[PDB]
This record gives sequence, C-alpha cells and structure tokens, in this order.
Amino acid sequence: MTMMDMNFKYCHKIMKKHSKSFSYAFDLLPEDQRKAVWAIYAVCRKIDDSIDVYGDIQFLNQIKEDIQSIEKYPYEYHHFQSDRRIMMALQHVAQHKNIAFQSFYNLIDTVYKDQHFTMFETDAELFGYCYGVAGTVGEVLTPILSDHETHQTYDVARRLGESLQLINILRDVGEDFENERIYFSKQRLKQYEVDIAEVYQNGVNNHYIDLWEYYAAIAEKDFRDVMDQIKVFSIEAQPIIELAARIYIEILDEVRQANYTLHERVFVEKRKKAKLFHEINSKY
Ligand SMILES: O[C@]1(c2ccc(-c3ccccc3)cc2)CN2CCC1CC2
Ligand SMILES: [Mg+2]
Ligand SMILES: [Mg+2]
Ligand SMILES: [Mg+2]
Repeated sequence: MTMMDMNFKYCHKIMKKHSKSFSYAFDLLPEDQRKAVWAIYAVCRKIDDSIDVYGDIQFLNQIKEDIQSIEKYPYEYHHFQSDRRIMMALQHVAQHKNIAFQSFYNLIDTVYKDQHFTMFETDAELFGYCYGVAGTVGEVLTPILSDHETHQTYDVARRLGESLQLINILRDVGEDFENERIYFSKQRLKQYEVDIAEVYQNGVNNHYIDLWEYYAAIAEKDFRDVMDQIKVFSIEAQPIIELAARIYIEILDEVRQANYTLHERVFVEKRKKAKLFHEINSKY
C-alpha cells in the first residue's frame, strides 16, 4: 500500500459507513473508477456532515478552500485545512479526470443554506435543492461513469442524483423533523393538509400517505426516465448504476412496509441487495 492507496482506502471507509447502498453498488466498478467514486463521495460527505452533523460553517469553508486550492494548483502540495486524506485523493483524481469544480461549489452553497434552515415554498425550490445537493454530485461523477461527457450525459446523471436525493428525503422525514427540518414544500403540505409535527405525534394518516406517495411517484417516474437512458453511461457502469438505483427504489418500498414511520430509518438488507444484483445480472 502506497500513501495514495491509503488515502483512497480512507475514502472507501467513509462511503461504506455513510452510504452502504452506493458502496454496495459502486464497489463493483473497475479499480480506477471506484477509487474516483470513493474520493468524490468522501468530499461530498464531508461537505454535508460539516453542516448536518457539526453545524460548523468554518469547517465548511475550509473544505471549499481546499477544493479551491486544488482547482487552482492541481500539482502543488497543499497543507489542506480540511481533511488531508480526502483532499489528497480528490487532487489525485483531478489530475487524471476532468472535475466539474463549480458543481462542488454549488453543493457547498446549497449545504450552507441548511445551516440557517428555511422551508421551501414550492416544489420547484425543493427540486432546486435536489439539484444542489445531489445533481451536482451526478455532474462530478459523470466523467467517471461514462466516456461521453456531453450535455445529454450530464442531464441523465443530474436526474439520477436528484431522484436519489428525493428518495433520501422520503426516507428521512422523521429524522429530519427531529432535526427541525422539513423538506416537503409548504405549497404541497398545505394543499394536502399535512402537518409534520402533528403527524409525528399521532402517527401517519391518509393525508400524509397521499402526500408522501405524491413525491414517491415523482422519484419513481424520474428513475424510470433515467433507466431508459442508461446507455449514456459506460458498459461497466450501466449495471452498477442500475443496481444503485434499484436498491434506492427499494428504499421506498421499505418505508411503505414500515407504514411510513417517522420514528426509524428503514434500510435494505445486504441480503436484499444481493437479490437485486442477481435480478440484474441476468441481463448483463
Ligand atoms: O451528497 C449526497 C449524494 C451522494 C451521492 C449521490 C449520487 C449522485 C449521482 C449518482 C450517484 C450518487 C448523490 C448525492 C447526498 N447527500 C447525502 C449523500 C451524499 C451526501 C449529501
Ligand atoms: Mg445534507
Ligand atoms: Mg446529511
Ligand atoms: Mg437525508
């Protein structure tokens, strides 16, 4: 194990820990691709957690500065303020692949707003949040996941990320509330006559299930649309991206079976992950 090798192993560790599902799927990529994924993910995770876990804006700005250092001087040695193991690895990927740095900055901008949390008025704002937090990631990943870095490849990758995020939100309703966040739009909550506080207290009624299912359908519709254009990605990434999505779609069904609980985090078992991988490989 070289030094860089250890830097990537640490990134791999962060991904296994925080996103078992993405880990399960993207670890099947060729070595050079999965390492890139590990690093890009770890950066994104670090950005997220600096607000969501530490609520530490100063930390957040260290990371942006690190990435900025990288973008500017890809080939100079940086005393990263941030987490030097991750930034060393990102810097390494940057040397070999084209990194959409503005997409990282869009992420940082969006995660920043979570620190002074205000609710969205409309769905279009929630959708813009999904771009900012997940669509951006799809953009950063795009050069890794396909050989055609065109606007149409990007469009599918964006929608992939945003649908993943919407599903993340639909799993996290309870725990986001306990964190005093609601990501359902005010528009849609009123229209459906849902109050998350109230629903948190006395359980899940018919008006909540309708609203949740309204967003689910959108995520499921969007995933379908991505799955059609799966060809945009490389041969090797196609079945992986299909798996990663199938798993995350299965998260919706798990919420459903647990009757939409706002009081635990549902998950897909490794055992069902394996199942899905089988279901998928017959066709590849
Ligand atoms: O930033 C997230 C993310 C991670 C990965 C993808 C993805 C995007 C496109 C394709 C595959 C995966 C999207 C979002 C979302 N949010 C929680 C998870 C990490 C950290 C902040
Ligand atoms: Mg977040
Ligand atoms: Mg978070
Ligand atoms: Mg979440």
